[PDB]
Amino acid sequence: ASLRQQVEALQGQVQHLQAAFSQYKKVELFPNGQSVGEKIFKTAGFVKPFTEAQLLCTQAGGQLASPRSAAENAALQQLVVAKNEAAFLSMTDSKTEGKFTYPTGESLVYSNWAPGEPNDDGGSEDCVEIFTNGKWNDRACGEKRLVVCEF
Amino acid sequence: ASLRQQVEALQGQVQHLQAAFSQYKKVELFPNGQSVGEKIFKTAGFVKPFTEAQLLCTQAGGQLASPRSAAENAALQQLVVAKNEAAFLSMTDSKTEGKFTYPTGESLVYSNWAPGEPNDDGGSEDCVEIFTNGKWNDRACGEKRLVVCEF
Amino acid sequence: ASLRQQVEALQGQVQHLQAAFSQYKKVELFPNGQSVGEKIFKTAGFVKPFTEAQLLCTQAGGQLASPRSAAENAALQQLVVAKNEAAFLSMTDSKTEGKFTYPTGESLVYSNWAPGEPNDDGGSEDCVEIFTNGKWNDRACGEKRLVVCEF
Ligand SMILES: O=[N+]([O-])c1ccc(O[C@H]2O[C@H](CO)[C@@H](O[C@H]3O[C@H](CO)[C@@H](O)[C@H](O)[C@H]3O)[C@H](O)[C@H]2O)cc1
Ligand SMILES: O=[N+]([O-])c1ccc(O[C@H]2O[C@H](CO)[C@@H](O[C@H]3O[C@H](CO)[C@@H](O)[C@H](O)[C@H]3O)[C@H](O)[C@H]2O)cc1
Ligand SMILES: O=[N+]([O-])c1ccc(O[C@H]2O[C@H](CO)[C@@H](O[C@H]3O[C@H](CO)[C@@H](O)[C@H](O)[C@H]3O)[C@H](O)[C@H]2O)cc1
Ligand SMILES: [Ca+2]
Ligand SMILES: [Ca+2]
Ligand SMILES: [Ca+2]
Ligand SMILES: [Ca+2]
Ligand SMILES: [Ca+2]
Ligand SMILES: [Ca+2]
Ligand SMILES: [Ca+2]
Ligand SMILES: [Ca+2]
Ligand SMILES: [Ca+2]
Repeated sequence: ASLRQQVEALQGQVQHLQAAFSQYKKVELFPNGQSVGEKIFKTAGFVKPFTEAQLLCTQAGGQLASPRSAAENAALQQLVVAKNEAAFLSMTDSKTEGKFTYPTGESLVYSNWAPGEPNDDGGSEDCVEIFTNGKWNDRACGEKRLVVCEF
Repeated sequence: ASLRQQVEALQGQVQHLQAAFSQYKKVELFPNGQSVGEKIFKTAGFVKPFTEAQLLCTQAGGQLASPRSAAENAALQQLVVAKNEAAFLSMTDSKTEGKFTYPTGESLVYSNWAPGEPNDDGGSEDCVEIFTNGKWNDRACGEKRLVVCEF
Repeated sequence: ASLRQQVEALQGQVQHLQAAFSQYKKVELFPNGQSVGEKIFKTAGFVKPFTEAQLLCTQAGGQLASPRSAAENAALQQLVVAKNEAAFLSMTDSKTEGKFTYPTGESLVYSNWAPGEPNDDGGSEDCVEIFTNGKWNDRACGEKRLVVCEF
């Protein structure tokens, strides 16, 4: 019978954690995070070249923003808009020009290219930036763009 | 057979979670948050006009700072003093001049107006700012003040 | 008896809570925090004199960064390098010149002094700063350095 009461104790401890944490989730994401589905985008608030931004995300236990649906892209757009700085996405066509892939090598399952993009301008645009309007444009990886990671 | 080996593992998990969560809360509130009662104030660290600041909070699942007691005002004041930037509160008298209300329309249940305030200076101050001294002053909503939301 | 579905139900709750907490924790640390062992470092992103920095950390429920091993020092270094600003540690030799101690009074169990340090330059360097290279240097407590607390 002590076990039933033992379960009764846990239930109360779990309810408290659930309630307290739900409040902190909101506090934490304000103002540099955006939750969408089971994914969370978090911006560093500063700009870095692709290779550097990529390293920051992976070392933090995540990866560069990789919107895989319209919902995710719009969520990401909210941050870019708020910071008013275009950001880098994780995908590139550095291995096979014309073929963009996620850091894993998988082909894109979603894309929101601005009209005429990607266009490998100047013959050297292998990274992707997302504008404040939410559209994508392949851009030189050496450029500095807002760092946004997904977790 | 009444193994209860499950209750054991659960107890350990919850205990660790309580410790980990408590540590996490401290980390989150440092340095832009303040916990008072069941409420949590958090500043974005930058300034914005009222409408913009108000949107940021509501979109984040909260609302602009709304101190309803001396204790809450004191907590909010700590943040304002830290950033050394007056911050917008949620209350306005935009609907009926000379009558300030919370975003819900309710009448103020607490106030800490500086001497002579609110004075609708220039006949156009319908928003409220809290100075570093903790006192309130009605100010033009178009001015840019520290964004502090409550959750 | 039928307590199996309850304890089994809690398993799901606690584990779902553990997964969400795990994700929000990674989000929380990017980009101003670093986890090492059971300790967490988090920078305020700005500089303050020692006394002010120490008060901020204590009032937040923690203390100034106190690397007690090469691993912890390396973790702290990442934050310093990221902000490109030397940070204050919690240790001082205010009590007895030449003898650095943690806030508790305990002698150092680890140190990473740069060559020639600590030298008590000017006859008044009782605080400690960590350079972007990870090496330590005693410096005047009245100087302003990056604020990094540990929790
Ligand atoms: O939403 N926005 O804020 C938003 C802002 C600017 C923008 O676009 C405006 O600037 C971008 C560059 O930044 C121009 O992009 C142009 O140059 C880029 C780099 O040389 C090329 O990668 C791109 O393919 C080409 O169209 C675009 O032709 C122009 O119309 C589109 C959208
Ligand atoms: O605590 N503080 O840090 C703290 C700082 C300044 C302050 O007050 C000082 O500046 C404020 C404006 O910012 C002045 O406020 C003056 O102009 C404002 C519009 O700009 C009016 O809404 C206000 O009613 C009027 O008194 C005040 O007369 C002056 O004495 C009061 C307190
Ligand atoms: O890794 N780093 O980024 C990194 C940056 C600077 C540095 O060192 C350079 O500046 C520091 C001061 O900041 C100098 O430090 C000098 O003045 C300090 C007080 O201002 C004294 O506490 C120190 O004992 C003395 O050597 C050092 O002699 C010089 O070589 C060493 C390392
Ligand atoms: Ca190419
Ligand atoms: Ca290309
Ligand atoms: Ca392009
Ligand atoms: Ca009015
Ligand atoms: Ca008014
Ligand atoms: Ca006024
Ligand atoms: Ca001394
Ligand atoms: Ca000394
Ligand atoms: Ca020195």
